[PDB]
Amino acid sequence: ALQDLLRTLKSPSSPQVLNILKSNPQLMAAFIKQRTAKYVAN
Repeated sequence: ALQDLLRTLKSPSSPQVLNILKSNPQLMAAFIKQRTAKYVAN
């Protein structure tokens, strides 16, 4: 989840990975949930 996010997200925004995460369905749901333990995705 930690590494895969970098390779998958790569540059899904380029703001001056969290970009998709802020959504919560795809990335935040699947990867953050299996790499930080205390993952928070309310």
